Amino acid sequence: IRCFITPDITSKDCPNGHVCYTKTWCDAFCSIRGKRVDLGCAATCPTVKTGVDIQCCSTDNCNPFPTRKRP
Amino acid sequence: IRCFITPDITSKDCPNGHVCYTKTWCDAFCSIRGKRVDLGCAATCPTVKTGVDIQCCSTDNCNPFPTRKRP
Amino acid sequence: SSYELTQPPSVSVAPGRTATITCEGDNIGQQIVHWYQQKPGQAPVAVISSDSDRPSGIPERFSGSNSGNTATLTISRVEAGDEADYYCQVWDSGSDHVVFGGGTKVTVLENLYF
Amino acid sequence: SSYELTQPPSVSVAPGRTATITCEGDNIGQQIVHWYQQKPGQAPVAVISSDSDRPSGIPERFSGSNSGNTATLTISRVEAGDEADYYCQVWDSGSDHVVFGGGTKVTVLENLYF
Amino acid sequence: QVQLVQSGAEVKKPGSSVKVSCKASGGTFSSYAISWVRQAPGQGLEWMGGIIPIFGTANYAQKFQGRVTITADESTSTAYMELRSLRSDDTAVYYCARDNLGYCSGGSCYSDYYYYYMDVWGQGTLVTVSS
Amino acid sequence: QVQLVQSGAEVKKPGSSVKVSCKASGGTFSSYAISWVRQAPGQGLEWMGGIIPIFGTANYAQKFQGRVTITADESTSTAYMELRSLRSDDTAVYYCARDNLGYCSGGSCYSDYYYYYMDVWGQGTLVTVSS
Ligand SMILES: [Cl-]
Ligand SMILES: [Cl-]
Ligand SMILES: [Cl-]
Ligand code: NA
Ligand code: NA
Repeated sequence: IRCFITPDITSKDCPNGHVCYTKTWCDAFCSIRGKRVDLGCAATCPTVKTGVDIQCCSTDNCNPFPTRKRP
Repeated sequence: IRCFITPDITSKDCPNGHVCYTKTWCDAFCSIRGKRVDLGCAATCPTVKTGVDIQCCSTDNCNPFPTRKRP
Repeated sequence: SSYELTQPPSVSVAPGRTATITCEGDNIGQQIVHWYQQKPGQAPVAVISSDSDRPSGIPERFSGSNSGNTATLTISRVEAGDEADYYCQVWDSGSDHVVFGGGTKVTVLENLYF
Repeated sequence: SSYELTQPPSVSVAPGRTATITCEGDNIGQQIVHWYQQKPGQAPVAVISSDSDRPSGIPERFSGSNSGNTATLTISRVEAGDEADYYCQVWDSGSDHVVFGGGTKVTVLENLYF
Repeated sequence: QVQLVQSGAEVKKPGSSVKVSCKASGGTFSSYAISWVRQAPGQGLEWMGGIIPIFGTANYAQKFQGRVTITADESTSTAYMELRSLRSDDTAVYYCARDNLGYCSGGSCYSDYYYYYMDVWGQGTLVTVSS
Repeated sequence: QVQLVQSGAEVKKPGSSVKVSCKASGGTFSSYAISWVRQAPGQGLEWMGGIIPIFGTANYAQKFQGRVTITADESTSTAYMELRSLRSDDTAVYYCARDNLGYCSGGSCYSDYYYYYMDVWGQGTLVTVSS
């Protein structure tokens, strides 16, 4: 599967992967810089701890980097 | 000292205190709702954990509730 | 001047199959999308919050996603009782407006096609 | 069009007393204010970040506050070498601009007044 | 669970005004925002506006700004929507609805506003406009 | 520690243009933003603009928008400021300066831009405009 990967924010081929993922959470600068975003590929949807959100998807490049919309 | 206090965001007298404080940190909704803000009074400036910011001041009502400026 | 959400007015789904309801907007993946179920003559009920979370009580066969220009409500193993209108919803912070999609009416057929 | 920061051009301080430098703006308490020191013919140096934090190496006698319509740089027990220009700075997300105040020259007097 | 109870149906002449009440029962009235959402007959949902009582701040849809006022009475845990210069296509069922994400909790409050999903809905109020 | 090394002084005619370079010696050039800040003789600091290479997005002060271009060459860790239609009050020392708050770290990146304080400064480049 092809997925976007942080920190390069480029699409990489993950020949043995099955899902792309988008992990997001707030650090101390979340108000001014938005959520931290971790993009990657995995064989299965990774687990995350409380306060962290994850979305997994199963098509090439389905995890584009989500920028915050600027009012 | 008179200080603003959360969660009512009203001023009250703290006859034993000498500083007002503004304590701010990010929870998981920091990007959309801003930092959480705790206003109170104390006899001395409190200590806070990593990730938490605190500002203390020593004149009446010197800790007004800081809202986020909306572009 | 305000952000717009486009939903198909109607979806037909065979019983037991999967219903896919889309909600499109320019880079809606940057928005947080919520979904409400509303049956005739009743008040709306939230069935998905924050793109993909299920409020307590909502059946697991409801799921949501949001990426790029499309958010999706998926109802798996659909039942007659899931017949209803479904609305997507965002808060558009640039215009300080809550925006609703036009709603999608899900009709559940009596019979499989084949 | 863009957010304005107002600094007094000059401040006089007796040696070992407290220098206070203000930076005023419409509800500047909503902004994150940074402070730079600059000596003649040299590049600027950050001395306060984020209202009140000191970058590593900066002496403790530099402190900052920010509330309401005024942010303040305080230099306690000031020393001759603290004579310099001081600039406040914010990022104005409404106009996508870094804004500098006009700078304040702190002059450390040779003699106490009385 | 908290409940929202609205006033009864109203028949109004074109050009007049209507005021609908929304009484909340329990969980911290000040810290939860309340929105008004209407539904014309057979049509979709449309946000009128809302109010965050702790900040005294109301937000309206541009289509109604200048015609509508939303208020909250903290001493009676009651929200109101008044809609002026009524016309035929203001005929609708009007709901009040609570913002799920409270603005204060555990001694602290959020510092910006953002309307989250709407968890508790009133029963609705039918307003028809006719001569 | 990271260092920013700028190109040398320039003398330019009115109406011409200048291009100043800023070479960042140190690992992570992509993840940190770079600003250009000038100082006219005897005057204060003025931001020209900045660039965030990992997003390929530049931002300019309105006084210079349309007259200035800021770029970053990632293979050479070099940032550039091009300022056109030069006039006499463009005579100044021009600094490049790094935004202290990196955009990526530990496998994740921030999702919005916001210029923080500037921690590393280049030595400055004197640009003089005259005939
Ligand atoms: Cl985790
Ligand atoms: Cl923004
Ligand atoms: Cl910003
Ligand atoms: Na599903
Ligand atoms: Na001090």
